Amino acid sequence: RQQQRLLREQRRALDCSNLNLARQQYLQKKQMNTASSSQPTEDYFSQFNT
Amino acid sequence: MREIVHLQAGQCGNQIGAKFWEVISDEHGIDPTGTYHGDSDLQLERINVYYNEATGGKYVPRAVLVDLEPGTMDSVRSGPFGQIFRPDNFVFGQSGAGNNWAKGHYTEGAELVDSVLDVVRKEAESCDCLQGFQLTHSLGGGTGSGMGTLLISKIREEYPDRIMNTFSVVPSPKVSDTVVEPYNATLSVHQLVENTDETYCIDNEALYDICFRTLKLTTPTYGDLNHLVSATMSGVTTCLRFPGQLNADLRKLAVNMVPFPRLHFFMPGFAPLTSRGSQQYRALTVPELTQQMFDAKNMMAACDPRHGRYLTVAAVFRGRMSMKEVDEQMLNVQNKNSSYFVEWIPNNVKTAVCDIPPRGLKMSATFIGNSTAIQELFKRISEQFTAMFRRKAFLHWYTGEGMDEMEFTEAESNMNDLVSEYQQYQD
Ligand SMILES: Nc1nc2c(ncn2[C@@H]2O[C@H](COP(=O)(O)OP(=O)(O)OP(=O)(O)O)[C@@H](O)[C@H]2O)c(=O)[nH]1
Repeated sequence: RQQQRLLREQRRALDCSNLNLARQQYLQKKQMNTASSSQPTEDYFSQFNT
Repeated sequence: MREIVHLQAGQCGNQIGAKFWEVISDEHGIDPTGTYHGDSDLQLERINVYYNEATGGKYVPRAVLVDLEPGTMDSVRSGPFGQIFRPDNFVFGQSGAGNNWAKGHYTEGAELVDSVLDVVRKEAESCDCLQGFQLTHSLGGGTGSGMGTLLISKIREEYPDRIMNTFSVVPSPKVSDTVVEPYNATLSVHQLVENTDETYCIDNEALYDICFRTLKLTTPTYGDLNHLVSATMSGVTTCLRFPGQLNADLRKLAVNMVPFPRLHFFMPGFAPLTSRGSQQYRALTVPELTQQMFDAKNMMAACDPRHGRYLTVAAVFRGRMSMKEVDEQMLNVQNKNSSYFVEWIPNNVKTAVCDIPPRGLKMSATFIGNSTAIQELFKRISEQFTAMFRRKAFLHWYTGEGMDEMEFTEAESNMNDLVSEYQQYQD
């Protein structure tokens, strides 16, 4: 019975870690999301005036 | 390490290289005076592919300037960056052009080829190992074709182991201003196909049409046109100067681009061109990049490859993207028009991804193309040459210079031999 307790203790503890883990890559994928799309600046309009 | 020395020929090329060079200086962030301001480590590192280091942290451009008319040199020297160019690199002649091809090919060149060869070999020995050279000039340019045809012939036996890039502009199909220009183009192209390995085809009419299409600014400057092509030439050269998992070297590209030896003429293609309100009406995504990347309107070189088929296509991508979007976009494009490519070669798409964005946008790209759309160009000049050579108009000058119709015979024949070659492969 003690082993059964230890097994589920491990299972819960691992479940604690992955839920902790699961939150960061959700942040990380958002960091990926807003890092690709681009916008041109006025530095691309001034040179054509010359 | 492998570097490049540039050549600036013809009075257009005099304007070409100027804008071509100042973009690079602004790209790497050097002041007009020449004192580089250390801001980017990578561009600090791979500037030796084109520039040598001179004292005081000034980066001497490794280009040679050649002409005959001092006014052009006095103008370019007086420009915002003329100080960065060497009076050592300003070789010229005491004569006016007459914009005659033969004079710049037989008369005026003879006493100038000696000087220019010394200058370049001085520059050649100044460097360690070269990939090759590139030339800014015009095929319809009266004097630039004069030096170009001569010098490319000489540099062939000099260094037959290097990259002999050529960058020339095709004159306007509707009008050539110069009336002996079709003679000059036919003369030049004969040695060009005999000599060169790479050639870019550029036309101003499309540039005017592009101005009407996306620039929407009524009156541009020819320098702005020079900026457009320099932006393209910058993009193709961003491969070599920049890191990122793209394969940059030209004959890594060239062997991918040419099927058969006499294929040297290639067309450019560029990435987002945007109008006044569309900068904030555009969602910059690789699909709409890819859609715009492959647009008949985005074409600028000669004429629409809608009339022909596509031999080899290569798009180099500059910015922060990934393998899959270009992977799916290519898979998209083949499924759209599978028949418009030749059944001769499948999977004729070659892609490169530069991870170093330009100074102001990230999502960017460039295209170099070999399609079956050049026929109309020299087919046009074929009637031009035959009609004028039908009654030998404006010919006494060349005979006075010492030229004969016999040289014209194989020149057009070699040109015509090329025409049969393009079609018989594709048809
Ligand atoms: N510099 C310059 N050249 C232009 C322009 N528009 C068309 N061109 C043509 O570009 C060609 C190339 O110049 P070069 O090769 O230096 O010409 P060239 O050998 O001196 O003979 P020319 O035709 O009389 O100039 C010229 O022949 C012009 O006809 C322009 O706006 N600026």
